[PDB]
Amino acid sequence: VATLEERPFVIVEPADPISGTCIRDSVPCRSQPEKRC
Amino acid sequence: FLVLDRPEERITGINDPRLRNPSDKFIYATVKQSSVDIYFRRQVELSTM
Repeated sequence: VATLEERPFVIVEPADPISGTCIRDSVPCRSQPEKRC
Repeated sequence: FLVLDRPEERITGINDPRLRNPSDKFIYATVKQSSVDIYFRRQVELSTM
């Protein structure tokens, strides 16, 4: 699935380094590679 | 002059949209390690604000 960013509909932000994983209520989003929530 | 006075600044319940969005103009706080802290952490949705 291909996606983009528009603030009120889809929000992409970097993950928390201390947690080391995507926050809950979120999905991994690989770029085209650094994982973002 | 003795009728019209209404700032309409009343946060109505938990479900107010102001609480949901973490705007920086207002700051929310509670008491550490209390029961309300447990209540919010347990909920699978409220960990956004």
